[PDB]
Amino acid sequence: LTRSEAAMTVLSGHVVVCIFGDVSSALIGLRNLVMPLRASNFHYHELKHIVFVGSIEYLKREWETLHNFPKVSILPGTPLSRADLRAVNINLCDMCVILSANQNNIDDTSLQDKECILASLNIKSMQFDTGVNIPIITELVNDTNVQFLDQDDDDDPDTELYLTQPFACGTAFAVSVLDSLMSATYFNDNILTLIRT
Amino acid sequence: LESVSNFLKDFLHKDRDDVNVEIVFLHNISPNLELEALFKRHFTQVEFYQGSVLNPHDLARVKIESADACLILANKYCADPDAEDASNIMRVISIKNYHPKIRIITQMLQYHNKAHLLNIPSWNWKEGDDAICLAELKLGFIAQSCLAQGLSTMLANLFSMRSFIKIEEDTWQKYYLEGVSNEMYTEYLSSAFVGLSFPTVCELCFVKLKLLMIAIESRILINPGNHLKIQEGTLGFFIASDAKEVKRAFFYCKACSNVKKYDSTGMFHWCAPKEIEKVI
Amino acid sequence: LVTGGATPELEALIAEENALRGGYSTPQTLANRDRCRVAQLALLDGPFADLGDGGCYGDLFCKALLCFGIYRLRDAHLSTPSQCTKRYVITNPPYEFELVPTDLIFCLMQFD
Ligand SMILES: [Ca+2]
Ligand SMILES: [Ca+2]
Ligand SMILES: [Mg+2]
Repeated sequence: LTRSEAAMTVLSGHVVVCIFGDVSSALIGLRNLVMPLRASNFHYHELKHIVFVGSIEYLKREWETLHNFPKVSILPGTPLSRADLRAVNINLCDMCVILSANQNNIDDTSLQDKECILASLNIKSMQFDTGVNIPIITELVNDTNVQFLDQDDDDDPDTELYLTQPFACGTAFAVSVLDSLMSATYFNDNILTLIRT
Repeated sequence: LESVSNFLKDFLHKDRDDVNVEIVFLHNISPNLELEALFKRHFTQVEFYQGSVLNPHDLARVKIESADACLILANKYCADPDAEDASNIMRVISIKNYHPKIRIITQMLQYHNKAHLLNIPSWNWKEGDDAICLAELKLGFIAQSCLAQGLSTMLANLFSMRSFIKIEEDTWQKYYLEGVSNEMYTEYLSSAFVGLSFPTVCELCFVKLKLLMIAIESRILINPGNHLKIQEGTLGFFIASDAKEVKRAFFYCKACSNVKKYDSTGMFHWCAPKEIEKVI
Repeated sequence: LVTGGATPELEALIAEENALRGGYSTPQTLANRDRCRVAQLALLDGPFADLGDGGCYGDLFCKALLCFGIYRLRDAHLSTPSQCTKRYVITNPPYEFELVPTDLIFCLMQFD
């Protein structure tokens, strides 16, 4: 889609996926986000539209894995660009997903989450004929940056991830919570098949 | 050492007024013996604490919730401007996350990174959050020197704090140093100047208060002319030898159509997306 | 003074779009062209030239509506000739300042 088509197309109750990446960045495996949203136990009318906002080289590297799915769109552009977010009706989405491919190929230990924090802040700052109520989920790779997603809360570096407000509300996620699955799957021998199902 | 000693020379200058402001440095590396000695020379007005701007405990140790402003200095000579700007972007989101209402002043190297900066929800340039973009101001100084040569020199001299150096030999330097003694200062004006015409106001304080009057201002209007000048709580920008001199601007005693030619605001000329193969 | 258009509206547009979209010259748009520009004027030829040899910085702000400095040749303060064309900047000279006919002056010029 060009900005024009996105702006005149009425998208409502849909999913916006914001991708940071480039030709060098690792594959995220975006089909693992798309497949659950395409399960045959949704009827074709209640099936949520999906739009990717991001670098075109990154999306055309994932495309071979997800070109079989119905109702998917690509807006080639920057997920920090207000004009691109305005064009995809970000105020009418059922979810905005913010995530980065360039998460661990940098050994700076402070740069990875940067653009995701700024994208989360930009959408909540945004105004419509009022953006603070938009449903956002942010992937974080550094555990400690979570307390940077909300401003109306008590931040403390010794508070565990599960107990912090952005996680308790379901607006932040990190792979560090999945470490308990080693132990859970050891004692409950079928439980990985349940969670996968 | 060079950044702190340059900063303290401009900040603690005697051409300013009674600056009681205490300066608190927050840096993750221990100071070397030279920089510890520079802090010993400023024992009553400078304090240093080791810590990280990215840690809310260290921001609490430095009392950011009661600081008048936070100043973020950039490495101008870094190997990669994008990594430096991305690091200074991190600092501002950390400081604003700990306290939304603190005034931040920051250097930025590249202009496209300054656009990312103002997408932070509590960054508010209407209440003094200042991004000093070096690429914008540099290329702008150069650009204004294409209309009038040497303008980039006097603009740079108006923000540097400097006393009047005296030299007796008839040289280009004696007349240059007199000019270098000036800086630009802000002050409020209202008593006996409310409702007067902008030129008259300039004439009075140039002729009898002996200070080079308001270059601008109500809003930020440079040299307005005979119209659009009636405001009671307006501010002026003056050129003067020091901050003690400009103060006499207060308590004035009266004793002695069919095609797109511009952008959507009309601020810049526009034509069309011309093409590279046509301008080559 | 330097960027030529640092106003709240322009800042809002480039923060939204990162680009300039061209627009039509509606009379409120066209009124935004009225802003001062920096310029240098020659003092050896023009309506100021009788001050130019008259030798004193009598500011004349009552005409065309603002001078703020001199661009003086590095070898103008001495009686011997020289081939040097380099000029140094004097910012805010005194009202009584001794000027010479081979001076340029920095000024802000109205739109017309
Ligand atoms: Ca927080
Ligand atoms: Ca001075
Ligand atoms: Mg102290």
